[PDB]
Amino acid sequence: NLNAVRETMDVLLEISRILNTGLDMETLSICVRLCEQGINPEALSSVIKELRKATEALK
Amino acid sequence: SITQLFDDLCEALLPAANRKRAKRSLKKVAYNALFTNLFQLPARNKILMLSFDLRVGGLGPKADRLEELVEELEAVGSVLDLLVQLAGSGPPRDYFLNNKHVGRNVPYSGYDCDDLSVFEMDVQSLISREECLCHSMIQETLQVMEAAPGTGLPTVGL
Amino acid sequence: LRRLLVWTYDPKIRLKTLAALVDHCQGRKGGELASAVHAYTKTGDPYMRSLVQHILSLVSH
Amino acid sequence: FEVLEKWIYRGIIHDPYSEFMVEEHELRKERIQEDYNDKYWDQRYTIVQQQIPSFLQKMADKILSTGKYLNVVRECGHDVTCPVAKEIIYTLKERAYVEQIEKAFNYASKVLLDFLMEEKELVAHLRSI
Amino acid sequence: KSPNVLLQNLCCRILGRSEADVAQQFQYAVRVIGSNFAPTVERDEFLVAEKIKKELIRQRREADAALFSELHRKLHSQGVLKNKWSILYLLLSLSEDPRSYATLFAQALPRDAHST
Repeated sequence: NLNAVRETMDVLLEISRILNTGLDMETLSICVRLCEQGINPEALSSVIKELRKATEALK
Repeated sequence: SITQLFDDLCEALLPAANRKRAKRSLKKVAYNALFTNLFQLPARNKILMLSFDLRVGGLGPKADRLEELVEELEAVGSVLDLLVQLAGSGPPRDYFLNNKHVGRNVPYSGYDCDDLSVFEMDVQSLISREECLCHSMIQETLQVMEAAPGTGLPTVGL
Repeated sequence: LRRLLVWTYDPKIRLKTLAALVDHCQGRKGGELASAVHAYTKTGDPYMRSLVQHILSLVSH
Repeated sequence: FEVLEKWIYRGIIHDPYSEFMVEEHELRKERIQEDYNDKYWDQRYTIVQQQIPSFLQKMADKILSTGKYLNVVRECGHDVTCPVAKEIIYTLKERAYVEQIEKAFNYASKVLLDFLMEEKELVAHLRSI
Repeated sequence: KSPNVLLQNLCCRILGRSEADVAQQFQYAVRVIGSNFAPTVERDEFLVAEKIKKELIRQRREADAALFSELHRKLHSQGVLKNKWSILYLLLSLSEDPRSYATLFAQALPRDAHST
């Protein structure tokens, strides 16, 4: 199973590159594994922009 | 597996130059921002509706790639549902632009100077960085060379 | 645009291909001329080969 | 590498310029007979030494013999049926057109060997000798 | 609304099926409609009215071609419509006779003699 999800993740990198996302490899891995568990992804799209903003307020 | 990758995410947002308590405070602000919003149509069609928005503003082959890959990715949808909303949070010649000399293609095209004029912009986009550098090295050093004495660089503030 | 010197460098090669057939096939008449338009789909310039591969398609109707 | 798209998968050359490595002759004429050359390596298809793209030299004799074998079956038959329609325009930093030459060179000897042992068979001629 | 969801409203209107049934058609529709959002030819509504006139002569109804002039008047009377050319060209493209040469006669200018 781990061979399949790795290949699908490698394909998921290129389409998140041309769609101009804020993701790099680490937040792609955490958020794809989070989506695999299954919750509404429309709220995850807001929590990610909040996490980066709330770290940026410290800097 | 999510609980180790959220730890790696908190490792990256920590600047690595102590620094074993700051990670946990970044974890505090991380959970404190995670539960804020939680307090208060197919997958691939969302890609199709934006591939149309791609095609209107030029750049045909990018939409041609975007639609074929999600076709074989549906032959995981929650990831694309995550991606259609993160598509605006990103960053803020060779030998083929107007090559009409070599090739087994027919040379038969009329003039409009709006294929060549965005071939003058393909050069000017290199030049518009390489000209802003010439402006932004003298202003960046004249804003630091001139100040008040004693507050001119913070290393005298030690 | 440099006094339009870019615009004399996509044609002036169109014209160069079609000013060779204006002397080489000048002196032929009838099907003996379609023995010598087939001489420009074998020439090495990939420019001329693909211009004449289209004109000979119309001519062979 | 568009002359090779016909010469190595068949026995014909449609290059009219002679700067190609193979140059065409015919030994099915009236002043040239079957035993007046004895070998069609001698005068039919020969290889120009200095008009070679400087790395096709590794397969050069096989390049000659591949389209050379296939043509003397075509000339007194029709049998080609080539299984290599792969084509190239010389992509450097890839050796795909050593492999294509090898596949065509094996197929050429398959067709010529089948033709030679079925029609005007070398079995019976050597037995009768 | 926004145009991208409006395409989806179209694909639910014409088909009796939802978008969950078939999505090959909506992808092919995205391939067609995208990079065609701007009229690169002249938008004279006068030519498009004179093409409906030729169309109704081709269907042998001169009374319909002469009521068409009153209906073409009514667009001038209100004048609130912005592109009169597009909607009549759309209704003309889906022409149907309730009961040959058409490219040889009048069409809008290509703009190959002008910068597009």
